Amino acid sequence: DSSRRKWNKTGHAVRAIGRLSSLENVYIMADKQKNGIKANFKIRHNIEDGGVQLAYHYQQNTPIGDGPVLLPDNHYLSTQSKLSKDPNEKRDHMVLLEFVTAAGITLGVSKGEELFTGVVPILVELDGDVNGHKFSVSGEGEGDATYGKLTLKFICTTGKLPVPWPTLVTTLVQCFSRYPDHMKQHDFFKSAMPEGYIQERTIFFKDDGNYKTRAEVKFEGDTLVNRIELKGIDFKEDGNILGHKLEYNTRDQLTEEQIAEFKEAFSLFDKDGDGTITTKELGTVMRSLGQNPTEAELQDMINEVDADGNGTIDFPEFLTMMARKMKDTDSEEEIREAFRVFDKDGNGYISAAELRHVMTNLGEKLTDEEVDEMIREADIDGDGQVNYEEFVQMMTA
Ligand SMILES: [Ca+2]
Ligand SMILES: [Ca+2]
Ligand SMILES: [Ca+2]
Ligand SMILES: [Ca+2]
Repeated sequence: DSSRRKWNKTGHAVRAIGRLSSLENVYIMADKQKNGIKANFKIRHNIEDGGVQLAYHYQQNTPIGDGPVLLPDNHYLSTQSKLSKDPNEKRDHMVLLEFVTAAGITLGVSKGEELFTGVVPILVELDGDVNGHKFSVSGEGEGDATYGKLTLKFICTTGKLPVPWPTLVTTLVQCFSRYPDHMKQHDFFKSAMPEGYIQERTIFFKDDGNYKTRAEVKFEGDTLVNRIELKGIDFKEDGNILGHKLEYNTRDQLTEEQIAEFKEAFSLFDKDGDGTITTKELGTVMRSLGQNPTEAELQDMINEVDADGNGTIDFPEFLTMMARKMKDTDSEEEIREAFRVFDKDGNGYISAAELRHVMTNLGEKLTDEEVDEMIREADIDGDGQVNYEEFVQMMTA
C-alpha cells in the first residue's frame, strides 16, 4: 500500500511539527524571593481505551538550610519513565525505572554535587488523602545521577491505592537528574544538599480534581529521603482518577517499522541529507504547510528537543522526540489542529483538492490519480472526502 505510506510520512511530519510546537519538558526558573526555584510542566496520562488525561503541574522549591545554593538560568529537564510490575509481589505496587537529563541551554559544580558521584540509596514515604480516601506509600531503591538514573519500587502499605499509580510518579527526587557539563552551575537541587529542600506542588487534573503536595528531600545518613504529604480534593468518584481509568503500562513500543517511518519523516526535513535538521530546514517545511515562523520561533522549537545544545535537531534527537510523541496521546485540540493543516477551508472534510494542495506544497510529486488513491484509502463512508473521524483513523498507529 503506497497510499497508506504517503499518509504515514505526511502525518508524521505534521506530528513532528506538532511536537516541536509543544512544551513537554519540565521548565525550571530561578525564584530569588525564596532563594530557590519554581517550575511548571504538564503530564499526559493515557486513558484506557483511548484519549489523554492532562495533569498541569506548578512547583516551587526552597532550601532547608542557610548555606549558599545555585540559582539557575531558565532550562528544562527531560524524562523517560518505564513502569512495570514485580511478578512475585502480591501487594499493590509500582516498579519504576527513570532517566532524567537537563537541557535547554545552548552550547557556548557545587559541593552538594559531590554527594551524587556514585550510587545513592533512596527512601520515599508518602501519606495521601484524596477526597477523604487515605493511603500511604513507601518506596526504596537507588539513584545514579551520573546517568540521571533512578530505580525504585513502591508499595501501597495501606492496601489498595485509591488513585492510579501513574498519577503519583511526579510526586514520588530531582537531585538525581543528569546536568551536562555546560549546565552544572544551574543545578539547584544538588546544591541544596545534604541539608535539602522543601518541594511543593499543585497538580491540576483537567476536568477533574487537583493534588496539593509538600515534600522534604534531604539526606538522612547516607540515604536520600523524600517525605511527602499529599492532599487531593474536588475529584469525581467516577472520573479517570478515582475510577481507575488510566493505563498503567508504559506503551514504549517502537517497532523497527515505526523507526523506519520516523526516518522517512526526518528526511522530509533533512533535505540536504546531512543527518541533522537546521532552523532553515524546519522553516522551509513549515512554510510549505502554510505557516510562517520567525527565526526566534524556529530556534525555540529546536531548543525544546535539542539534547546536546548544538542548535540543530540531530537524527537521534528526532527519534527521541518522536518516540515521546507516539508514547503519549494528543488532546482533541491538538488532533483538530493537525486536521486543519489539511482541511484548509474548515468545513470538516478534506477534499481531493485540499490533499492535492498539501502534497504538492511538500514537493511530493503526485498524479491526480495518486491523490485520489490516498483519499480512497482513508475514505471510510465513501463520500469522496476525509472527515475528522476518518483522519483520526489514518493517523493512529
Ligand atoms: Ca540537514
Ligand atoms: Ca542537537
Ligand atoms: Ca475542507
Ligand atoms: Ca468520507
